[PDB]
Amino acid sequence: SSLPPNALKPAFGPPDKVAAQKFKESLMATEKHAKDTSNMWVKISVWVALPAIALTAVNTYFVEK
Amino acid sequence: KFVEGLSNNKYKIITGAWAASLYGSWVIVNKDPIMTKAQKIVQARMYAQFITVGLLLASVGLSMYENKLHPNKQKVNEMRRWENALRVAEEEERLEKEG
Repeated sequence: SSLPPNALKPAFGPPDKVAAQKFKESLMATEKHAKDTSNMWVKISVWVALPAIALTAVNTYFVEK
Repeated sequence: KFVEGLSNNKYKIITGAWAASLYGSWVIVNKDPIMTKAQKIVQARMYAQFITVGLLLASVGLSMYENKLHPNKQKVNEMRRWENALRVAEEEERLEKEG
């Protein structure tokens, strides 16, 4: 239905910028660092937090009695 | 014997140590150039508040380390103020009578 002649011409240019491909490959570096720093923080939790909660629980049970 | 002067300011040292603790945790965690700003800020805040509430009980042990050296306070400073309040009345009305 009578397209203007600027219809099927391209619109965005050269799609191989090194910036966005290194962005896509840094999308693996964030996942690797997350898989390190979640293991680190769950070790922090099960070593540091739970004995403190247990000691504070026996203290608060004694004084709650 | 230094416990008097730098346990009178407990809640100045605790608050300044909290601010310095968040600063010295933030400058450590921000050197890792991979994370979001928000995750760095919340991890620094967690480390800071942990060391701060850990120091809050050290000041309790220090507080009874002061309390053996000055027994039953808040009630015998009041009577020192009362002695200075009775001397200021007697010194004044004796010169009111003979002046």
